[PDB]
Amino acid sequence: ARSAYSYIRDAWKNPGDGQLAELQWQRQQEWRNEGAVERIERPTRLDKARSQGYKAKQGVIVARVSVRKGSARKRRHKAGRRSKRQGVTRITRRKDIQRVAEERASRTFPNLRVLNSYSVGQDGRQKWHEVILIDPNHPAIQNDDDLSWICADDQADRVFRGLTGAGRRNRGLSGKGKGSEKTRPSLRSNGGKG
Amino acid sequence: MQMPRRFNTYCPHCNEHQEHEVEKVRSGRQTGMKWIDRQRERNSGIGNDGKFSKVPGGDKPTKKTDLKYRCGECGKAHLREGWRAGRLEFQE
Amino acid sequence: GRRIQGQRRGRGTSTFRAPSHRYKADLEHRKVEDGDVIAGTVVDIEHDPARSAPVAAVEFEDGDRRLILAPEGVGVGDELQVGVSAEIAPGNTLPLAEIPEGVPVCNVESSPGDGGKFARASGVNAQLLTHDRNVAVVKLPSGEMKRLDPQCRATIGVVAGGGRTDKPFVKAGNKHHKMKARGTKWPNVRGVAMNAVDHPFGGGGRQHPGKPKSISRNAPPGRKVGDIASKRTGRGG
Amino acid sequence: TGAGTPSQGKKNTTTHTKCRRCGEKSYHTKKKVCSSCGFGKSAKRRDYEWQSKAGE
RNA sequence: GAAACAUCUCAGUAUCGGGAGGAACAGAAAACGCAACGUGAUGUCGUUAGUAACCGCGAGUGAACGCGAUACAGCCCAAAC
RNA sequence: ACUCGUACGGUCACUGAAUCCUGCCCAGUGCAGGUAUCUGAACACCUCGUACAAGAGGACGAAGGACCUGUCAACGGCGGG
RNA sequence: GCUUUACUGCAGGCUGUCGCUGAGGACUCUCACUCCGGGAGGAGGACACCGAUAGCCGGGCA
Ligand SMILES: [Cl-]
Ligand SMILES: [Cl-]
Ligand SMILES: [Cl-]
Ligand SMILES: [Cl-]
Ligand SMILES: [K+]
Ligand SMILES: [Mg+2]
Ligand SMILES: [Mg+2]
Ligand SMILES: [Mg+2]
Ligand SMILES: [Mg+2]
Ligand SMILES: [Mg+2]
Ligand SMILES: [Mg+2]
Ligand SMILES: [Mg+2]
Ligand SMILES: [Mg+2]
Ligand SMILES: [Mg+2]
Ligand SMILES: [Mg+2]
Ligand SMILES: [Mg+2]
Ligand SMILES: [Mg+2]
Ligand SMILES: [Mg+2]
Ligand SMILES: [Mg+2]
Ligand SMILES: [Mg+2]
Ligand SMILES: [Mg+2]
Ligand SMILES: [Mg+2]
Ligand code: NA
Ligand code: NA
Ligand code: NA
Ligand code: NA
Ligand code: NA
Ligand code: NA
Ligand code: NA
Ligand code: NA
Ligand SMILES: [Sr+2]
Ligand SMILES: [Sr+2]
Ligand SMILES: [Sr+2]
Ligand SMILES: [Sr+2]
Ligand SMILES: [Sr+2]
Ligand SMILES: [Sr+2]
Ligand SMILES: [Sr+2]
Ligand SMILES: [Sr+2]
Ligand SMILES: [Sr+2]
Ligand SMILES: [Sr+2]
Ligand SMILES: [Sr+2]
Ligand SMILES: [Sr+2]
Ligand SMILES: [Sr+2]
Ligand SMILES: [Sr+2]
Ligand SMILES: [Sr+2]
Repeated sequence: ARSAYSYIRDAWKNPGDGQLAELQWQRQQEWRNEGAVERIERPTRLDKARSQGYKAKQGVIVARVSVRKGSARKRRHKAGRRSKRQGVTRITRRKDIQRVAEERASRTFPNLRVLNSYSVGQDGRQKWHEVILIDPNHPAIQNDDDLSWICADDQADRVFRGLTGAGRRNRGLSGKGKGSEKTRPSLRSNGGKG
Repeated sequence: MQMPRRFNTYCPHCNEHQEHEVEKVRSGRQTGMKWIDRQRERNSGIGNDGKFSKVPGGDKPTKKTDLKYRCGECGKAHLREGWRAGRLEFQE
Repeated sequence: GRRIQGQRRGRGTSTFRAPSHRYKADLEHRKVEDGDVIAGTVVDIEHDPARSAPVAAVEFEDGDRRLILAPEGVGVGDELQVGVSAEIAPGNTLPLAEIPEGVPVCNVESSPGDGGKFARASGVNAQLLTHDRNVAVVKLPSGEMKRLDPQCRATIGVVAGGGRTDKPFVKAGNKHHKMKARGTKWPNVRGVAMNAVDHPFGGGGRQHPGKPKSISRNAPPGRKVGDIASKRTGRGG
Repeated sequence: TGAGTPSQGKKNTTTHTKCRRCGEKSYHTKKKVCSSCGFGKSAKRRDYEWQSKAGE
């Protein structure tokens, strides 16, 4: 039969309908008064967290991060620029807000490594994402068969190098075939045309 | 210059002379779905747009004749080389 | 071109700032819980560097010593009151509701509790005109009829130092000394006396503005100079 | 007054001094920042790619 | 550079911010589409090819599938119970 | 920033002590106000089209413009016969 | 370098529209949101701000 988890999942398929709508309108009021990065005891979306690798265990942390909505906050050119490069308003950044959120979180927790992250809504001027972080130094995780892979030296600062799922997604690596010519094995190796 | 609305002349379709009706070619309306329309949408962004930033030129002092010759029997039309004419009026 | 003087202003550099560190007090209405019960004695009269006008040093019953925006006629020894049930005498502060109509007022609040905003310069005063359960209408020194919350506190009387504007500076040195006490760059070079690169009105072989002086409200900074969105100019007609 | 020789005689101010971190006489004693290694500005050592030809 | 120049080009280059390793990244198909009764994770090398595709259709720009090689390796969760 | 500031303020400009004065012009340009009617983009809406879509048209119509007025110690003008 | 009713653009201002955004062609309300208030609480309020887009002005700048 259905898992209790499937109900949290189904509720989040429409964050603007039913009980969840009322809930969001209430929580966001408290979220707007909270900081940039807020550690939280439990994930707002259990199904999603667990689905992404989360575990109610020592060394597993979660934090809600809010980033501003919109395009790039760009400074206009202060020297000669051809009309193509004179833009300011319509320029958007190449990393998505979820990715910015992940990085701001990882910086708050220098010792932890980003496992994954998910959206928890947005108001008219900002978006919130909850990031799941992992303590690669706690033996509770160094012995966890499912998560000890993140303890490897090469997983250090995995978020800053785009090894996160949202990172890889944003790097245009989803497709294994057509369209991923300039993306795999890396954007930089492909001359930065991805 | 004056020009007969109808007259006998060669019909390239029937391969024999027939009474044709002369008509001034009315401009057909655009769909906005041709390749050039798509390229305009695609290639237009921040700053100058290259060719898509140009504005159509002027006019020649006199335009050439732009007519359609419609065959009276088979009902088909054919085009001809036009000639410079300030004004072209039809007779009947 | 180069940024005009109006643009350098906004950067808040030393040259454009006011000598705050030399300023005495942020003369605001003393806060009272309720009931009105609060009075104080004028201990001294001081010169206010920020406003070129006198200010009264007042010591309250609870022991608080604060400088106050003094109206005309206040002297050492006088007892000032502040509260809903204060005496309707010059120098006292109470909400516009408790202030009888037709009486001159100064240092009026814009929003109840803000500490005073309107009518604070030398000699000016606001005229309290109409009462109501919802709004008290006041005529500000500019002549504008201002509808305000009757709970907005205000002091009775005209601000001290009236007539300061009547005597001419006479010489540049006097202006110099006053200017040095304000957040202002002085003297003033006329735009028309500058190079094209420095101001929209600069350039030419003779001094005259380039285009007409009346500039649209929508003009961007760097161009908004001269007569800003003027509804008219001149004196005739 | 000439900006040359006559204006040189007033130069008796001390700015750049031996840096505690790098040893170079570039520690600006007024700014408390080393113009050579960035001591006082950053934990990381001041270094730029333009300090050498692009192909090196 | 386009014998000017704005799209284009120089070039995602120079330079800048952040970060890992001894190598990085990628990687076990919601692939391919020599359309098949076919191939079978990923890098890379040779080729496919200056081909397809782009472009004031100007100057210029520019892949991939496949193939021959190198090396080969395949697995773990979430949930159901 | 102005600003420990609030129109007897401070911003933006012109002229340049005193004295005697400072005419006429609002057509153009600028600024500002108004506006029956006209014009005026996108979203949403309606018609056609497409088993959808591209697209074509319609209806409504903001600021702005037309039009009207104010204004020269605004830019400026003050002739020929 | 500078100018402008040169060409082409880019900021910026004004304006409509979508989102934030809710209850009962004009209107009432309060609960988001904003501001004032030490606070209690007051004013404002689905507007404003902010994010997005559209039209206009736009040598301020390239
Ligand atoms: Cl990390
Ligand atoms: Cl014709
Ligand atoms: Cl003054
Ligand atoms: Cl194959
Ligand atoms: K160029
Ligand atoms: Mg590589
Ligand atoms: Mg004060
Ligand atoms: Mg004066
Ligand atoms: Mg000063
Ligand atoms: Mg002057
Ligand atoms: Mg000069
Ligand atoms: Mg000169
Ligand atoms: Mg200029
Ligand atoms: Mg002069
Ligand atoms: Mg002059
Ligand atoms: Mg060239
Ligand atoms: Mg050419
Ligand atoms: Mg290229
Ligand atoms: Mg392919
Ligand atoms: Mg002079
Ligand atoms: Mg505040
Ligand atoms: Mg220029
Ligand atoms: Na970290
Ligand atoms: Na690309
Ligand atoms: Na394209
Ligand atoms: Na050339
Ligand atoms: Na040239
Ligand atoms: Na091109
Ligand atoms: Na006129
Ligand atoms: Na020059
Ligand atoms: Sr690190
Ligand atoms: Sr494009
Ligand atoms: Sr364009
Ligand atoms: Sr011609
Ligand atoms: Sr104040
Ligand atoms: Sr205050
Ligand atoms: Sr001039
Ligand atoms: Sr006059
Ligand atoms: Sr000198
Ligand atoms: Sr000296
Ligand atoms: Sr520092
Ligand atoms: Sr460096
Ligand atoms: Sr294999
Ligand atoms: Sr005079
Ligand atoms: Sr006029």
